[PDB]
Amino acid sequence: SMEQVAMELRLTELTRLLRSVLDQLQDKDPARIFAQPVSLKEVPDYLDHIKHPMDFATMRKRLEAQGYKNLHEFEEDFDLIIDNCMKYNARDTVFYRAAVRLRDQGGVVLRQARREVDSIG
Repeated sequence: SMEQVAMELRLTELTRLLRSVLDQLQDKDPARIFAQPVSLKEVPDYLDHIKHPMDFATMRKRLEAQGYKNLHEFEEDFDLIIDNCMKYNARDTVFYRAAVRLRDQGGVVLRQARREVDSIG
């Protein structure tokens, strides 16, 4: 149908905007701490601690399959990155501190993303 096409064009354009958001958030991680999945070879107990692991490569795979329907879904995954790290790692660690800085800096990007998503529809 023509409606299915219009809906698909909307999803494609959301995917475009989320790709730019993802790039901007990942620039706030210049140490690449959050770039890839926590290795279960190197942290064999990880899944005993963290039930829903997340990282920027995993988000990018979902995004490119157009697997984010709305901004809320994308934000859920970004918050997982931060929240997983802040539980597994202690406050005095470079990991925890990276997550705090990513959260604080990402907030700004996500605030305007939400306005754009609502604005463009």
